[PDB]
Amino acid sequence: MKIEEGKLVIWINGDKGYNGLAEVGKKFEKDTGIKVTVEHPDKLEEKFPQVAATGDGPDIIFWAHDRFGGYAQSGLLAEITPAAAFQDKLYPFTWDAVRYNGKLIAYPIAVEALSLIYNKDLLPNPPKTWEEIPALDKELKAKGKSALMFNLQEPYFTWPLIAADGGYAFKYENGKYDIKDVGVDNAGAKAGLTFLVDLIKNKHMNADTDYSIAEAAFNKGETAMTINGPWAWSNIDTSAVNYGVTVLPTFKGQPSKPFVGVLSAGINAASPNKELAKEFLENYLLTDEGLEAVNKDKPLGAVALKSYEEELAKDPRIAATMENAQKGEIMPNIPQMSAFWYAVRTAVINAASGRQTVDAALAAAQTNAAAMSISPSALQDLLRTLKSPSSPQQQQQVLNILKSNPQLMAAFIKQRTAKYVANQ
Amino acid sequence: SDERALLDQLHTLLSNTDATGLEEIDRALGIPELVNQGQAL
Ligand SMILES: OC[C@H]1O[C@H](O[C@H]2[C@H](O)[C@@H](O)[C@@H](O)O[C@@H]2CO)[C@H](O)[C@@H](O)[C@@H]1O
Ligand SMILES: [Zn+2]
Ligand SMILES: [Zn+2]
Repeated sequence: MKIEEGKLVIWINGDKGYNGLAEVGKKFEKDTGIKVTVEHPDKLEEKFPQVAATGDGPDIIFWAHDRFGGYAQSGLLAEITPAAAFQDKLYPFTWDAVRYNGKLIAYPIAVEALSLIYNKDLLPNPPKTWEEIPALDKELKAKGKSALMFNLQEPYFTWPLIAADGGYAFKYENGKYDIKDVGVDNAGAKAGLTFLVDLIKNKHMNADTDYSIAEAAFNKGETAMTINGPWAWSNIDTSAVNYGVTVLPTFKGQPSKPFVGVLSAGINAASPNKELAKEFLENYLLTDEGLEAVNKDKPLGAVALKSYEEELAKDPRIAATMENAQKGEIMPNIPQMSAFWYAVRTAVINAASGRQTVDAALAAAQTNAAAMSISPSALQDLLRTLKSPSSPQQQQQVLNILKSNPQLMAAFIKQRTAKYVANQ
Repeated sequence: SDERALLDQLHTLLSNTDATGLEEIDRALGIPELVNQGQAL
């Protein structure tokens, strides 16, 4: 039903250090008397557009910026209007990642890029290229260990190899991402996914290795390398593995190009606490103290706040993160990114498991890179707009909805005319 | 079948709420005018 008025519900992904974020919520609570609740649901990036479509869910949603355009296209986020004095606190390229159709739709938090993590004790010199990993594995498998384990179930982790020699999502032409030009099944992406599949066929990796298996194997010293982001550093720190964070290996002499994500905090368009959330994000979280509380839980990476990024400039692991980010590409925020990730996830899974050939999986993924009817129905927008704070712009949304849907216009007339005779 | 479950929620939303936002929508739709036609003929 109604989002609670007078408090803040926050949704953030389970690997992002929600406990540190909750600590800044408790400081917000002691300073204001407003309770802040941080939750971490499973399949968060899918649950939010489903519940917010009817005007439900959290006041603040945390995720990488690539999902937010589809959220904004479906009318699920409120426009972000920060002062010029606050826009100058964050780097402009972080603001660009959350700008959609000209309007800011989220607050940037931190910049995330995948890096090569390696055990310095097992591998004093990590490989510079993807090509030398098979020989490194047969050398390490002779002593029971293994070379590299990373999550193969999410295409986010295998995308750097796919894009390294020519793979891309949508081409950028004149400030507009070309929905028509998709580079999912070109020769560069074909050779990248083939190298990953070949290393499974040669038993250098298992097709079913996921996030938990890969992370535990590295933290237990079972594999010499892994591929992950900054949020994984603190779990490695408590494992006492002498690790290093360095540039990702090259493929065909080309640097692997990870998809750069900017962690961002959106505001629900149906939330009655839009002013409280702006106060929370600008004056409490986007501070040196606020980011330090989150970063100490799970590291953020290259934060958007200039002041704390200066304090965090001297980290070699953050320098390696920016290097891989500079070699990678910023993620598009267009609504079609939802269908892009779905298509590539199916191809990587159907090519790694042995189910389809690399060319058949990518060709099918090239076709499916288009969003299909994941837009709210005419019955949900009304419920969402009616469950949203009242304004002349919200009331006009209700009218244009009814004027285009007769049987909803009919239901509204019959239910309100009966109400109008209750008070005569 | 969730469309009916939302039609159940839209129904109970309109019958219990009486906020002035919906009042503006009632008047903009001419609902008070259509009811005043019923109370004569
Ligand atoms: O794999 C598809 C997935 O990639 C990205 O998700 C990342 C996220 O950005 C990171 O912060 C971290 O949580 O790892 C995730 C992958 O498991 C995109 O952000 C997401 O939209 C996309 O579905
Ligand atoms: Zn609801
Ligand atoms: Zn959880």
